[PDB]
Amino acid sequence: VSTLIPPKVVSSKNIGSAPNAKRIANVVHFYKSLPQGPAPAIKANTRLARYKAKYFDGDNASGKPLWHFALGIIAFGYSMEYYFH
Amino acid sequence: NDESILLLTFLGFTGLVAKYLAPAYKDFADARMKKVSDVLNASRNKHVEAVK
Repeated sequence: VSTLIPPKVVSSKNIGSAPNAKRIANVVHFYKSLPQGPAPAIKANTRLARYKAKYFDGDNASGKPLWHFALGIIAFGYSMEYYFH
Repeated sequence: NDESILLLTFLGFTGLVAKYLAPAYKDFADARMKKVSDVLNASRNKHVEAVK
């Protein structure tokens, strides 16, 4: 009876579609995300900070700390098993 | 004495504990962070083309 007009009705149509739900999701997931590894806090300073940078960081993550623990028992020979039970 | 020899022997054993002849858990871990890192490349990009 006349010229129908569904070419321009997306101003209220862009709310119910599924991609819009993902659209409003990931845009919030993007703006505050740190750009290039910023704010990594690589300078750890808490009590034994030196340990935090050699083995406690996790780059090595090997049996050295338990080796250090074992050597501590060895150095305590005349303190726990000798001169005492 | 005898006690000192035993500690030296286990240090050699601990030295052998160091090798494990290219330990599997080293490579078992090596397979992990690459697997962990790679999926984050795919997963984050998966929604990157969602807006694209």
